[PDB]
Amino acid sequence: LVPMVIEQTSRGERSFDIYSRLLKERVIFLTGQVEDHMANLIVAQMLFLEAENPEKDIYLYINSPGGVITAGMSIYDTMQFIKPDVSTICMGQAASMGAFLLTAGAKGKRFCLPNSRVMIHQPLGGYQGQATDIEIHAREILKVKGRMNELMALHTGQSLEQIERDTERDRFLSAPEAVEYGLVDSILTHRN
Amino acid sequence: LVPMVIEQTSRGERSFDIYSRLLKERVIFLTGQVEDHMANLIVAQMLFLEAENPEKDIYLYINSPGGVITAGMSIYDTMQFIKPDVSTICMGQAASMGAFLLTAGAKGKRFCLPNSRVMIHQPLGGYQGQATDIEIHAREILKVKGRMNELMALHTGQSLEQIERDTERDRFLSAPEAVEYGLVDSILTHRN
Amino acid sequence: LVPMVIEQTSRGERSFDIYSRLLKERVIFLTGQVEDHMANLIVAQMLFLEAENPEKDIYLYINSPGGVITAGMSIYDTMQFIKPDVSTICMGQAASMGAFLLTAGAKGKRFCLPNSRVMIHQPLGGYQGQATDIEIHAREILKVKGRMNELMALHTGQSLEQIERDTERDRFLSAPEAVEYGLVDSILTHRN
Amino acid sequence: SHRVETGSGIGFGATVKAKSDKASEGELLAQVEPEDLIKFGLIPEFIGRLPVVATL
Amino acid sequence: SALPTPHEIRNHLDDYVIGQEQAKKVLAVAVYNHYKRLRNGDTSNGVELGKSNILLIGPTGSGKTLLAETLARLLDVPFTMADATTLTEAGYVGEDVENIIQKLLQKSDYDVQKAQRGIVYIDEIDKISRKGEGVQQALLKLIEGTVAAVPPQGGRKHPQQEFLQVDTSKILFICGGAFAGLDKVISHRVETGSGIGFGATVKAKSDKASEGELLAQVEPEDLIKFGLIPEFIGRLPVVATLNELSEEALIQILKEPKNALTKQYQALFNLEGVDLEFRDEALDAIAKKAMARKTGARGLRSIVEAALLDTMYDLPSMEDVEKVVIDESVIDGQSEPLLIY
Ligand SMILES: Nc1ncnc2c1ncn2[C@@H]1O[C@H](COP(=O)(O)OP(=O)(O)O)[C@@H](O)[C@H]1O
Repeated sequence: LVPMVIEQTSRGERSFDIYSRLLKERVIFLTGQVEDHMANLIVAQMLFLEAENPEKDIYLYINSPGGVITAGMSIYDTMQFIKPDVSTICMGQAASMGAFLLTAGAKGKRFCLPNSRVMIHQPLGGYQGQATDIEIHAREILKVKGRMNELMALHTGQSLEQIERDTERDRFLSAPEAVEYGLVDSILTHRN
Repeated sequence: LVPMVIEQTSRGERSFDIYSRLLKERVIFLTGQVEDHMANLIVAQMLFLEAENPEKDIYLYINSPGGVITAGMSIYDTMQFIKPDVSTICMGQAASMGAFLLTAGAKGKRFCLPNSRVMIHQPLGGYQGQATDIEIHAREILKVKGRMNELMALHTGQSLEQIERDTERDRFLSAPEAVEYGLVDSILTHRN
Repeated sequence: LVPMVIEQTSRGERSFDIYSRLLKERVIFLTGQVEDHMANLIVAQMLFLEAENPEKDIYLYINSPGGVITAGMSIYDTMQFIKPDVSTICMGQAASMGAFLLTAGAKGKRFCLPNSRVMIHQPLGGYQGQATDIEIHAREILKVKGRMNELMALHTGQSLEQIERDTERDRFLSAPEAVEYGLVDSILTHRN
Repeated sequence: SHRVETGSGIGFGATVKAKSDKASEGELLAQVEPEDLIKFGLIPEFIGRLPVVATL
Repeated sequence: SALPTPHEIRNHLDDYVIGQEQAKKVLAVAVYNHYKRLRNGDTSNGVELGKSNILLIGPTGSGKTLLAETLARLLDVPFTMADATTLTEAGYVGEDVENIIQKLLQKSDYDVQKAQRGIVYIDEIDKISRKGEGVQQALLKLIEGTVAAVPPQGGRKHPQQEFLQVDTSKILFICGGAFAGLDKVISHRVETGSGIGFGATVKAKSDKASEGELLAQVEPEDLIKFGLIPEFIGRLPVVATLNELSEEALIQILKEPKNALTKQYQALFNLEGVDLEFRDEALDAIAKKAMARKTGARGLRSIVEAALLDTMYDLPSMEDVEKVVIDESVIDGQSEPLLIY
């Protein structure tokens, strides 16, 4: 199913996977719903690349409809913790968590294709149980909402008040509009 | 089961899968429904092929019943971004995304088989929730339709109004009719 | 479980799969219901075989109960496009799609086993929705029906009227009867 | 041919399938270059001593 | 006979070689030293001056062999060459490394003094690397001094009954080769390690300078990644990189060199009494043809010869013709050089 490729060098020939071959070039793919299993794999890729060369940038291609917050924040904290700068490129779609991980890239290295859509909204949740338990979970998700908005305003450069109103409901943004909000820095249309 | 093939080279004999072997010849297969996982695989192949020779054409065989617009646009943007021209060949069926990706190839390199069927229609979708949310999603999909029609008119050459009326409902086109509409440039009947 | 076979040559011993080993001998297997994934696999094999020797004949074994019309046409167009002649051999059963690809082989190189069964009928389909949409699909399938009959008459050598009357309903033809109809040329009984 | 072969090896009409099919013979030999002789197995000094070549 | 100073060696080398300014200086002092020592056995002390080998890492048809050949011609000493791919370890059918010593002596005309002051030129050093290693182990010793038995065959079957032994610690081993891929290895160490992606740098802008500037930053570690054993690199202290011949270079090469192709044809036509001219427009087009087919500098002769073949077949059988002006259309084959008498 997954095609295989070969890398010809003076040493010889080595059979590599299409995704593994790109990993050598410091390229990570964030595809599908965000979860603990896929997020852990992405974290491992970042740490491995850091060991090879802590001075070379890492490219993260984001195309996902969103997912779990905890799994996503693990990647965010891992991108800011590692010394190398992480460049984010939006391909096709970037939802609530995907957009948060898009604007979280290094300044001047956040790109987006022209025919791309970006969506941002407040986190979702729920809990069934006793009233006192609902208050605990209800109060906790509110902190995440404010905590996430504070980070979006920091990376995007907007104000917390503007982010709160915009993230109240689903807000779709195109590539040119994302640049204005600060979610990305440039649009890639053609090579050179 | 995917058959294996042997490639004789200077170093000796190398084993490849039927799909991987054709990838070495700059041939990419777009089969089945278009989704995020499948689209990212095609993107990785395009980027990979660009590195060996940015001046050699890339062949994309399209046979699919359609798919999500977001994933398709990722492939469309990648095709236009990479320097080498992408030749699109239609075999079997080509739906909304298949036809859009079929006409997005390099001018003069869009081929189609004589008994191939091409279908084009407007985007599909939906949303369940509050009226305020429905309005947001309703306007979002409407912009996508206009953005898609604008691109379709550019490659085909037809006027925007004609593309709009013709895409109000499912429109089936054969290989000769596709040439008249501008979705393809030639028909491949026999070798040479 | 597919067994592994050994090929002895003056290059080194190589273990091959039973299906992959026969691919080297210009033999392609067409088994099960015809669909897009298997159709694209057969197409890839044909393009690979003509690269090794575009003059030698390609053998296609057909044992299938039919399948999608679009998937079959992909194989048909590929067969009539490649320079080498495609020899079709019917073992077991050959339904509507299997029979079309059977009679589509090179003239004088279509074979059938003595106890093989052949069946031909008009295409199937269906659509649920608005009346306007039904008329669009109703006319589309009718065009395919006429297109398939025209191609069937060309290879079988019969008249278009006879094909329409005979394909109105299921028609079972044994190996000796298929020779008279024109779907095949000869019958293979023993290795002479 | 390999030196003057451009395009893929496997594919539809776009691809060149002439590899085996004999179309012209003198044409390829006429465009012979010393570089080709290297691949054939002739040391560069020897092919460099013979500047002229006459295709028959 | 005072040795030629480095400047003199460079100024002259320019005449027959256009470009490669850095490599010219490297190969100027390296030879000025390799001979300044040989002519002074002692060192007014107990020191024993060593040898410094040269590693010519350049692209194909760049002037690697030419530089080694033209440098030996400036002086009067023997010149030999070889091919690493035509050697194998001991015990195997493959030609032994000692054979190279034989060829060296033959060119020396059965002499030791000359052979001791010879400049062998191994080539195609690449492609015999790891996964090869055995062939690189034998050469590793010859390059840093070894006495070798020279089979006594040749001039009077080499009368010397001691197999005419020769010390291989005074022969300048100019081991060259076109390390295809080193440019990428170096790029992953001196710039972004991403070759594939939307933010990478694909080499499609006809940047012929890229290979030259990249190779200039070569380091021993880069060669290790290429496969070359650490020991072999150590034996070759001097390294000189060559740039890639561009369109301007070829144009200059067709006119500037003392032995330029243009001058050659001009000389023979002058013997017949007819003059020959080469319009600058024609020259640049010829260069573009070479890059198109990637024939290189070696293919220039073929192009010009083909365009002058018919002309040569008619000049001796004609009269009153005293001048020819090759035009841009003559080379492509759509025109015939006008005879203005
Ligand atoms: N700078 C140059 N000046 C003149 N001739 C050159 C130059 N570079 C290459 N050549 C031509 O190329 C040929 C030698 O190629 P060479 O450099 O030996 O290739 P390689 O480096 O692969 O051995 C000679 O015939 C020579 O005329």
